[PDB]
Formats: sequence, C-alpha cells, structure tokens
Amino acid sequence: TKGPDAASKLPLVTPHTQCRLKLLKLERIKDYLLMEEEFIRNQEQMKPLEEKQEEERSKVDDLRGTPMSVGTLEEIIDDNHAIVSTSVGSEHYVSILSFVDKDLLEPGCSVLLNHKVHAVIGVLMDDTDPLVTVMKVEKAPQETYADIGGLDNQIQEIKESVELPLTHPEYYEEMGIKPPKGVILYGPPGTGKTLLAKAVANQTSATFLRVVGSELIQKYLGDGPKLVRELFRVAEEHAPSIVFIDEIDAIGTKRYDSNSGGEREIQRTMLELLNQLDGFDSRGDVKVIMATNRIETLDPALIRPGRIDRKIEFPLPDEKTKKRIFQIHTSRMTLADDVTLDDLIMAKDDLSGADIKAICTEAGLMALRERRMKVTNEDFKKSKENVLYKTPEGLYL
Amino acid sequence: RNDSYTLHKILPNKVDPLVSLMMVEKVPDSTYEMIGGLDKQIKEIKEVIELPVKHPEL
Amino acid sequence: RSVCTEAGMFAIRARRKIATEKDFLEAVNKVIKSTPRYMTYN
Amino acid sequence: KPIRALDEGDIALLKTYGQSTYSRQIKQVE
Amino acid sequence: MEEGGRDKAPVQPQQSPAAAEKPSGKERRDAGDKDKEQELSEEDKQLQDELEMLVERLGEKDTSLYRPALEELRRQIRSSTTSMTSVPKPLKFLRPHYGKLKEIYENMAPGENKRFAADIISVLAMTMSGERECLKYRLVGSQEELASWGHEYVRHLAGEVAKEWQELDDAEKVQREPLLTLVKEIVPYNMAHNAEHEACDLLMEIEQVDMLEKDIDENAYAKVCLYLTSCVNYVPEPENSALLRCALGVFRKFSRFPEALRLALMLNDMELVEDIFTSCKDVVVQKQMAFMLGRHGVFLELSEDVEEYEDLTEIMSNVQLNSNFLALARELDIMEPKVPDDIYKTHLENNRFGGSGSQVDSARMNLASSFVNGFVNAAFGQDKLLTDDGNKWLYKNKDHGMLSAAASLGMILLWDVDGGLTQIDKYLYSSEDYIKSGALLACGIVNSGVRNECDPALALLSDYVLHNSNTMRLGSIFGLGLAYAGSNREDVLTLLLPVMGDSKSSMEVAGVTALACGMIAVGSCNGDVTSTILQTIMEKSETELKDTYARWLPLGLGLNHLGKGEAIEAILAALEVVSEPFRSFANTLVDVCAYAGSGNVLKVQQLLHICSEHFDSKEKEEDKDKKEKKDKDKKEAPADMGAHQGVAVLGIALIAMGEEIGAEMALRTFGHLLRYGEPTLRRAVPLALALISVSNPRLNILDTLSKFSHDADPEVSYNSIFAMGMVGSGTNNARLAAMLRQLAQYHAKDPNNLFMVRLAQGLTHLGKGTLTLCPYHSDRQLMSQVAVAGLLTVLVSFLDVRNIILGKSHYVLYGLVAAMQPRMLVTFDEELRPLPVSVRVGQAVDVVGQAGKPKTITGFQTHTTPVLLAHGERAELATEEFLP
Amino acid sequence: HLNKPSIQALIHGLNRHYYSITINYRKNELEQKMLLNLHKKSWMEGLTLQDYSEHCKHNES
Ligand SMILES: Nc1ncnc2c1ncn2[C@@H]1O[C@H](COP(=O)(O)OP(=O)(O)OP(=O)(O)O)[C@@H](O)[C@H]1O
Ligand SMILES: [Mg+2]
Repeated sequence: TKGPDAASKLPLVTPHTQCRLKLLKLERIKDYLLMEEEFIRNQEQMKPLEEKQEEERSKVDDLRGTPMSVGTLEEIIDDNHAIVSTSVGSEHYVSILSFVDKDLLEPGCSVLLNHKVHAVIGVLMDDTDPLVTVMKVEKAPQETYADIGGLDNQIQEIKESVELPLTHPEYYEEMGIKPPKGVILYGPPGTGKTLLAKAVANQTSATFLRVVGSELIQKYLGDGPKLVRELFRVAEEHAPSIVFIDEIDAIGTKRYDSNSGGEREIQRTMLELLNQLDGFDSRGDVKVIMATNRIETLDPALIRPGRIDRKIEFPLPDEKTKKRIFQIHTSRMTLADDVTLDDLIMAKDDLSGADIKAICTEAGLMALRERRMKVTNEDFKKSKENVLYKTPEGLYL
Repeated sequence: RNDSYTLHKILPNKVDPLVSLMMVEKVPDSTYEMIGGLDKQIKEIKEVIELPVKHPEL
Repeated sequence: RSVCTEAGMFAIRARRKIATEKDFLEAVNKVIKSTPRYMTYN
Repeated sequence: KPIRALDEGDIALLKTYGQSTYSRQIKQVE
Repeated sequence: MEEGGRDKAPVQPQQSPAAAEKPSGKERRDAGDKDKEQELSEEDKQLQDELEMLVERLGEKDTSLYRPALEELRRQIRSSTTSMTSVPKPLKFLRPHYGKLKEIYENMAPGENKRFAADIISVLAMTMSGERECLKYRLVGSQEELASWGHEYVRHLAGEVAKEWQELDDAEKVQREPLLTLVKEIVPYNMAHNAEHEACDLLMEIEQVDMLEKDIDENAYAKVCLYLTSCVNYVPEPENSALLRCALGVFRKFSRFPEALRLALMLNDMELVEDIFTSCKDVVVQKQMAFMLGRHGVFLELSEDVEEYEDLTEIMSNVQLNSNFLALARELDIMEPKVPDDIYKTHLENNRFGGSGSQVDSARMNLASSFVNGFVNAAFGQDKLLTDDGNKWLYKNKDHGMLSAAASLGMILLWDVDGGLTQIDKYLYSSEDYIKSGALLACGIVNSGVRNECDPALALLSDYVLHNSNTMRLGSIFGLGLAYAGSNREDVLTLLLPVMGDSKSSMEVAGVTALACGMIAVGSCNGDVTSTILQTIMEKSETELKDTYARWLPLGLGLNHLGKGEAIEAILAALEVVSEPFRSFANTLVDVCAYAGSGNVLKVQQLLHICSEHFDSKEKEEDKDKKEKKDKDKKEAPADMGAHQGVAVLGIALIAMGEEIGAEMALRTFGHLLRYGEPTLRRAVPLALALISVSNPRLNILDTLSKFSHDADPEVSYNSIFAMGMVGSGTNNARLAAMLRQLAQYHAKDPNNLFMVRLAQGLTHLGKGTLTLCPYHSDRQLMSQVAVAGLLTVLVSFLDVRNIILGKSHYVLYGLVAAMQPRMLVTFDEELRPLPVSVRVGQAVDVVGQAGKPKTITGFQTHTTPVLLAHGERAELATEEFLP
Repeated sequence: HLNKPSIQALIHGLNRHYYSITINYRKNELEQKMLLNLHKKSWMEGLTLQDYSEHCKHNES
C-alpha cells in the first residue's frame, strides 16, 4: 500500500519574545523555502522528456475514448466481465478490456469506464471524492502538547492508544493485548477534546482525517454509507492513519425504529460506520478518535468493548490544571508584577480551558480599554465576571 | 461542452443560491444615531466585530 | 476481556513486562464502576 | 463610566512604542 | 472627538511648543514638558503616551523648526530641545528615525544622557534606541566601519544601554543584550562581546545560563560564513571560566564546535585551571572521547598535574568504558543472551511453510548472515556461536567471504584490547590469503579509537602494508586506518604515505589508502594533500574515470579538511581545477565535505544551484550524487531545526522529480541527515515507498540499506515488521536486494549502539564519528563495494559508533543506581524557564540504561547532584548538602 | 467546408465512420411563388380600416 500524509513545517516555537533567535530560525526556514522555489523552477526550466511509447498509448487512449466515466466495481465475474456502478447508482454488467490490471480489480476500487458501451478501461487508485479529500488533514494544526495544560492522564491514554502502536508496538503483542481499536474522548464542552485531537494531529506520523460526524450524512440515497466507506477505504489505503470524528453524537444517538426515509438513511449511514469499524482488524494500524459532549446519548453498541474499548474522560480542570492553563494562555501576555491570578483560580467555579482562554482574552481587551498592554490584576478581576455569565445563598453553610 | 465533456472554461467558485442570497448586498439604513441607550452595548459589540478586523495587530 | 486488556495497558504504562495484581486492580477500578460504600457499609 | 473608543492616533501609537524592535522583520518573514 | 475632561493635554503641551525669543520662558516650558513626559512615560504602565500623541503634527513643524533655537545659552536650551525631540521619536518621525537619534540624542548628551530614558522601563530609549544603534550603527560599520567619534561615543552609549538592560529592570530582557551585541558591531562584534562579557561576568551568576543558551542557539544558526560564528563561539568562554562555576565541562563543547580547536583553546580552558580535577573535570576528560591527542598533550608529557594522570587516561580510553559495557550487559541489566542471525532471521511464521527447502549456503546469503551476526553482538564477548567452532563457517563463502567473515568476527569483539587479541591470535595464522587479510582487519578493528599505548596495529600490520598482495595491503591499511581514526601521529603517516605514493598497487588500494589516511587526520596534514594531488595527476584518465574506485581519493582529502571552513578549500579548489572533468565530482565532494555543522544558505545554495540544476540534463555520473548526499553533510544536526525542511527539500524536490540515475537515489542522505527511526519523517514514507518501488534496482538496494541509519537501536518493532513483510513476501528473488535487506533490517538487534555524528550533548558533532562517510559514497557506488563484492571492508568501516547507554558513577564504579528520568525532549532552557528536558517521568529506570539522543534525563530528589549538566552517558553523582 | 460540423454529431461518429454532405435546396421560382401564398394577406386587408374604437384605444395606450 501507499504511505501516510499530513506534512508539516518546522515546529519553531522555541523562542517567543521575538529575540531574533526566532528571526534567525525563520530566516533559515525562508532560505530553504527559497531553495525549494528556485530548484523546482529550474527543473521545470529544463526537463525535456515525453513521447517515447506514444503510438501504443495513443491507440489505447483512442480505445478508451473521451470522456471516461468512473464507477465503483461492485462485483466481478469471469475475468472478462464485471459489475460496475455509475455515480448515479445504476450498475451494469460490462466487459473488461485487456489493458486493465486484473490484479488491481477488487470490489470497491474506482474503475474508469467507457462513456458509451460501458466497459472497464482503467483503474483509479486515487478517486478520493472532494469531500473525503477535504476531511484529510494537509496542514498540521499549530497546537501541540505544549499548548495543552493538565490532562496528563488523558494525554497519556491517547498516546498509549494511537501513538504507541504507531511507534514501537512490541509491548502490545509481547503482553499479547490487542491494540485499542478506536478511542472516544468525552466530557463537558470546552474541556480540550478537540484541542487534544489537534495536538495528536501535530505530533503525528500517520494520515490524520478530521471528520465532523454531521458531515457524513448526505442528501442522496446511499451517499452517506458510500462516503463513510470511501473515508475508511482511504484510511486503510494510506495506513497507518487516524480517523478523528468530532461530535460523534451527530449520528451516534440511540438507534430507534426508523419511520421516514431520511431516518432510515441515517440508520443506514450509522450501520455502515459500525460495519466499517468492525471491518478492519484491531491489529491494523488504523485508529479512530471520536469526541463528544453528550456521552450519555450515544448508542450503547458503538462503545462496546468489541468496537471501542477505551473511553477517555475529560473532566473539568482542577485548580492545579486551572493554573496550568492560565500560565499557558498568559505566556504571550505582558503581565505586570501586581497580577497574581491565584484569586481567580481559588474561586470555586466551573471554569474550563475555553473559559480560561476567554478570560485571558477579555483581560487583554480590558487592558486595551485603559490604553495599556501590561494588564493589571484588576483587568482579570473584571474579565472573570465579564465572561462568566449567569444554591440559594445561605442555605448551605 | 455539449456532450463531448471537454473543460472549456473556468467559472467562479461554487456557491449554491441558498447561501448566496445571505450576503447583505443592499445595506440597511440603520445608524447608531438611531439607537437610544445601548452605548455600552455598542462599544462591547465594536470591540469584537470590527476592532479585531480593523487592527488585529493589538 | 477488556479488563485484562486494561491490566496489560497499565503494565505497559509502567513499562513492566509482567503485569501485577496491582495492575489488574487499577484495570478493574477503571473498567468496572464505569466513600459512599465505605463510610456506611463495614 | 463611558469608555472611549480608540482613535486613529491611539491605534497608530498602540502598534508602535510598546513593540519589539524586530516586529516588522519577524512578521514580514513569517 | 476628544476626552474633554483631560482636554488640557491638547492645550498646554500644545501651546508650550507653539508659543516657544524670550529665553526664560523657553527654559521654563522645556523643563516643565520634560517633567510631564517623564511623569507619563516613567511609571505609567499605559502604553499610550498622552503627550506623545498630542505633540505629533505640531511637533514635526515646531520642534523641527525650533530645533536650531540659535543657542542663546551655550548648550542648555539646545539640550532641552533635544530632550524634548527625543520623546516623540517612534511615530512622529519617518523611518530615518535613526537620523532623529543622530541629530537629537547622539550629537549631545543631557548630562546623564538617559536622565529621561534610563528611568523608562523598556520603550523610550532602550528598545527604541537599541533598534537605532543596531540599524544605523550596523550600516555605518558596513560602509564606514572606522567612522568619526559618532562610532565610539555611540559605542559607550550602547554598552551602557546593554548593561542597563540587565540592571534597569532585572527582567527577561537579558535575552536582548547579547542579541543587540550580535546585530550591533557588525564588523567589530568582538568589542561588543568583551563589553557584554565584562558586564555579565561581574553582574550576576545565574543570569549566565541564559547567556550560554543564547550564544549556543545563535551558534546553531549564525551568519552564513564563519567570521562571526567563531566570534560567538569564543564569546561565552569567560562565561565558562571562574566567572561561573569551575567544572563547566562545556569548555570541550565550546571548543569542539570552533573547528575542534584543541591546541589553541584547550590549553587554557581546562588545562590552565587544573585545580578541581578531582571533581567532574575527570569525567570532562571521560566525556572527551574525541581528541585523545588532547589528553596526550597534557597527561603523558607532564604526568604531574594529578596522580591519576595515566590510569585515568587508560580507563577512559576504552578499558573502563568497555568493562562498564560488559557489566551493563551481564551483571545488572541482563539483555545479554546468545543472539545469532538465525534466531530471528526467520522471525516470520510464513517462512516456515512453503519454503520447500530454500536453504542455500551461497556466498551472498552466508556473507549477509556473517555480517548480521557480527553487527548484532558488536562489542559482545559472548558470541561463542560463529567464532570458534564455525571455522568451516568462515570457509563456506567465496574469497571475499573469507575477508568479510573474519572482519565480522573481529567486529564481534569491538575495542577489546585483551579479548580481541586473544581471539584473533587463533586466526592470525589462517594459512590463507583472504582470511589473513580479515585477521589484519580484525586486529585493526579491536583498535577503533582505542589509542593503545602498546600500539599493536602499527607493528602487526607494517609487514603487510606494502607486501606484494593487493588484499594484504587492503586489509592492513583498512585496519590501521580504523585504528588511528582520531589521532594523526607521524608514524602512521610516514608508514602509509609511501604506500599511498606506491605504484605497485591498483587504485582500489590507492583509494583505500586515501580513505584511511584522510580519516586518520581531521586537521591539515599537508603531506596527505600533496600525495592526493600528485596521484590525481600521475594517474591516467581512464583510471581516474571508470575504475570504480576513483571516488575515494578526494574523500580522504575532504575528511582531512572536514570541519574547517573554506580557508583551505579555496586553495584546494584552485589546485584541483587542473584535472580531468572527474575533478568536478571531486570538487563537489571536497568543498562540501569540509563542513560538519555549517548550516548556511550559500553553500547549499551552490549545491542546489550549480551542482543540482545545472546537471539535470547533464549525464555526468556520480556528480549529483555527492552533491545531494552531502547536502546533509554540513547540515546533519544544526539542533535538527535545519534537518526537517531539508528532508522536505529532498523528498519533495529531489526524490519525487529528480534524475533517475543521479538523484532518484537521494536516500542515503537520510542515512546521514537524521537517524533515530521516525515514520513519515525519515523512514516510513520516504524510504518504505521507495523500497517497494523496485523499478530502479540501485534505488531499491540502496534504500533497503538506508535503514542502517535508524538501525543503531531502532527498537526494531515496526522496523522488523518491514523486514518480515518484505523478506520472502517482498524482494526475495533478487539476490542482492535480499542480501542487503538482511544486512540492514537485521543488524538492528545490535543493542546499546549509536553511529550518529552528533554527540550526547547534541551541540557538538564528532569528526571521528563523521568518518562513516566512506560507507556512503561506496554504498552509493554499489559496483565492487556492496552489490558486487569487490570490497566489503567499507561495510565494516562503521567503527564510528558510540554506546548509546547512560551510566553513572562516583569516582569508583557504576554502583550508583540513582533514579533517572529518560523521556522525550520538550521546550526548555531559553524560554521563561529551563523546564526539565523530560516533560514527565515516562520510564522511571533507576539503574544505568539506554539513552538515545531523543531522550534526556534529570537528576532526582536533589541527591548526589551531578555538576556535568551534559550527561554524556558518564554521569558523575558528586554529592553535596542534599536536602538542606 | 463552408459549414462546421457539430459536436453532437462528432461524438456520435462523425468524420470517423460517416461524413456530412452539404445540403442545398432546389427551389425554383414557381415553387417559391406558390409557397408565398401561405401568408400573402389578400387584396382586401390592404383596404380594411382598423376597428376605429380599437384604433383610438391603441392610440391612447
Ligand atoms: N487543558 C487545556 N489547556 C489549555 N487550553 C485548553 C485546555 N483545554 C481547553 N483549552 C482551550 O479551549 C479551547 C477550546 O477547546 P476544544 O476545542 O478542545 O473544546 P472541547 O473540549 O473539545 O469542546 P467541544 O467539543 O464541546 O467544542 C482550545 O482552543 C484551548 O485554547
Ligand atoms: Mg471541542
């Protein structure tokens, strides 16, 4: 098979005070990018290589004709005829021409067919419809485990699930435990589930596929399951890979007897997702990560030990994790010496990582209100109740 | 083309009309001078709507 | 089976090639149960 | 207390003065 | 609109310059305005400055037209006008703001020139003035380096600004003064370096580690040529001296990068002090397994600095580190079983069934098994499997099979002074040519950087250095060259140069002589240079063209002049230009081989400009190969920041679309560029997909080898998986591809080993280690080196290798089992805090254990705290008042 | 070659298996004059006035 993807540039992020160590490293990166540009522009400047076979390729192209429609090879027959489905959904019993790679023909791979008198004239290993191409991550997110505060147990678990099998896995089969096929992160909103997925996609060595869950559902009949199948086929093809499906409850709700056609199609799409999850062996190097807020509303078959063994909990940050997050998000701020930040943490509340980030942003805004950028402690004091909107007083004492 | 299916022109990016209508092409006639009170609210909006857009440098 | 898998997971966590009874205890604490039962029942 | 919206001179001075000497170079390089 | 309530500022600071004539009013308004500007910009944290924004517009006409002021007093009112005009500098004036500095703040100094400036925190004349005197002063140095006094009084002003930057705020602004020092004094940077040295060394001591890290990371990426890289190398030397703690082994590091200047800097960095040698200075010697000549130049000649002058030398040479390696294998950490090739070659259960025999004792696979077994048990005395009984096993190959099997047998007892000699005494009288050469190579192989006082290799091989047999000469010279890898003693030169200048031998012998001799020395050794050039002249064109060994001649010269800058390469290029067009290849080798860590644009710019793209249509073989291979030379580890986008460079630009014969195999660069085992970064995509792509044969063979890079201790899981997935199931039919697959993907079991040039600290490479370049050119050639068994000694020449272990002692032995913290590296040091290199514990191993480069450790419970702070696998746990 | 072939015909095999032949219509004077009677109004409508009320209404509009 082919190899993974998601190329990223240098981490940099060693200096941040803009002390020309940043400038020197960035100038080195820019110099290398310049040599990229110049080298390829020179290579295209002189590169005469074409024709050669020509005639045989010309006549095979004439045989193929123009245009050529792509379909899905649903089934094969004796090695001259096959069953191919056009993107509309109609499949036909067609013939297979000699110049096709009989080894490449398998149920599922896209086949180039003749526009008139349909007949398999080619195989496309890179169909990758625009949607599933979009779901594949190209530029790694700039966030990383340095940006994540706390969640040390969560980071440990996610790395033990998706990284350790990717890196040296000998511990797994040495203990004989099958690697955890699939992991579901869950917790209250803005705890860091999507942030952890970003950090995983940063420090990665596999094709990362970001999905929205609600993205899978498609209007046309059978488009949903077909897209799910395409996504997982791309995952296997570019294995090792990580398939992140954020907001799994967009489809993961409890399965109930469908009545309307649309609900039947949703049930079909989830059934196909579950079937694809079961399809690949856990020994395979393709893992899935599903994040959600309403874990209690998920179907209790998606989270079966035979399908998703692990269940990572993302609890609201503790006081030490709260101060860790505050330190992280205040790194780029020019805080004064009067600020302590301890009063905000000590206040018994339900701050989250998102809440703390917003508190820092609003403190910066309040400082900008006073025409300053040093950000006093009073700025944080105001910002805390500015962003934290909304037990009867002395009932409990 | 007709049925030869030959790429013969590149068109602007695909936006289906259901969202293409959601542009405010005809700007409405409502000024802050027509808004009583809400001065604090207007400032709080402006600190998020156009201050980040006009000058993200701060 | 998942409990045994998590016991192996915890053994790997400490990088110990042999899983211990402590590892199985943490595994069952995690998987099973998804003060109250000790401050009233004794 | 009615807070004052930043004026043009305010914005212009904010982007300077309390800036790192290498702001332009680093941002341009990125 | 305006504030209204504070509408006095747009009036009084507006009319005061507007009304400006009468001198008393001038002085009064100027003094009052100075007081207001100070009261505003001094303490008020408000970045906004009310007067600064309200002095603009009118200032550009009033404070500019009133700038003359006709000087009614001698200087006082003019000084007041300048102090005023130095307030609204940033925005009110144009980009010639440094011009405002010149004719406002430079031309005159208001007593204490920073009376209204030094009080300001960072903005008014510290960051802004710093910018002015790193832009104007830099340009004036570029054009008029020796200008008027406007070049020296600005120097004292900038020095005062720099020191104040540490003692006006005492904040993290300490990461600016050296930086300014770098940009300021573009030509005379050394004066700024001495200024900051005399400031910091007497100022405060913990604010010195920040200075060292700043200088280190600026060293990693300095300006393009080594005119200031050397200067910033020299800058922190006082900061390492008694001006900081005395132990500070960093001297070696800080002397290793400057062309490994031993006899110029080592004479005084650690040789002058010699007062705390009983402390970690002994392990400073121990962590110096690079420049044994340095220990010769101090210990042996004097023998009176300390009692442990020569016993320490012997124990830290190899004997005690070898004993530590053995005990680490046996006594406490028990992964020392008998591991032969067959025990895991058939690790795949598919290979059990369907074989239908398939057991052939042919030369290729027997050779591969011998190589694998030799590598796996490297420096292991326990391989009593293919050593004593299997003498017929030594026999069951072709002629070169004898040579390579005996070479691997020697490799088993790596740097074994006693055991290696007592096991090679049996094979010394082999009664066969090729086995005799293998025994010579084995004698030279137990001497890998050994620097034995008895010197067995020289006497034991001088019989066969020039004896009338090509294979005897090859084996002897290879063994001795591997023996004298570090030192360049005159005896081996006087012995080998006549061999090198001899005409009885074929150029296979001449090239291996060039490799050995140029690998002996890493300095100048002009005699070797002269021999190389005369040989390149005295040989006839077809010989230096198409003999398949001409590549080795320039390699020796390059390895001699590796590390040193273009100062010698200029004359080398001048002299080499008079040769046959093959010299172009030699050019593109020797120049580019002269730099180990020289991350710069113009050198690789030429590599990618005149040698890459001006050759795409060119059919000149092996010219682009060295170019793109050594693209990663001078780039192997500039803190590895330069490596990633270089990987992007070759994978995207070179491998994907490069020449099918000169660039399609841009892959042993990955062998040299980075090697730990990294999917989709160094091996998985870039090597695996090329390996499955067997469309090009030499590409397949070479990138199947290329995992030898990550191979040192790859934790073969997910790497052996490749072997099992491609042994039998992959390139099984191809004899040569299968052989090199076996070699590479099965000499992974070699435990506690590391071949990379980068040292344990990581900021300094190892010129002795970098001598594993001959099995890159030779491995790329593949004709008579690897694919053709013309000469397989290069595949043994990997005695540029260090134990990847971590071990600790306290003046006695390894008995210390202090809890350690080996884990992935993170952000540390130069940031707001030197956070621990390990973000967490990971593995909590207390015993001495493996420590790969992407692993670092931190001491525990503040107990027996090491002072080395480099942890070069030889930590010393010198105790103190622990738990105060 | 005064007329260009159509894409629709070309994909269905034009200039590969069959060629288009130019078509000209043989219309003599007699046939054209006979066909002219299809809309030849009359000798009467040249003399019939518009409905005068309708004419006035059209003028007004
Ligand atoms: N532990 C943390 N440390 C630092 N920042 C955090 C942390 N947890 C959350 N954040 C911040 O919260 C922001 C939003 O978090 P994220 O997108 O991961 O939310 P989530 O918990 O997955 O919630 P939801 O799925 O309900 O949107 C992140 O951009 C990050 O800045
Ligand atoms: Mg989220």
